[PDB]
Amino acid sequence: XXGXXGXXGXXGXXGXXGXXGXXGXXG
Amino acid sequence: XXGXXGXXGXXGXXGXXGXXGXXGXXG
Amino acid sequence: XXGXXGXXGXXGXXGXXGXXGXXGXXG
Repeated sequence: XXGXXGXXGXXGXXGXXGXXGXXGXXG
Repeated sequence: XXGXXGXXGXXGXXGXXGXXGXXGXXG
Repeated sequence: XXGXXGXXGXXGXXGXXGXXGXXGXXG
């Protein structure tokens, strides 16, 4: 019995940043 | 024995972008 | 055997935005 499972993990991290932009124009 | 674990992984990526914005007005 | 792994995952998303700014002044 037992065995199986394992694998997966990794990926994760990244995200964040985004937002800002807009303004400009005028002058 | 052994077995279990696995799963997880996925996600990650994204981030970056952001910043910029401001300026505009006057003229 | 097998077992272990798993974990990681999550994060991602964000990015986008940025750009714009600049312009303004004059008038």
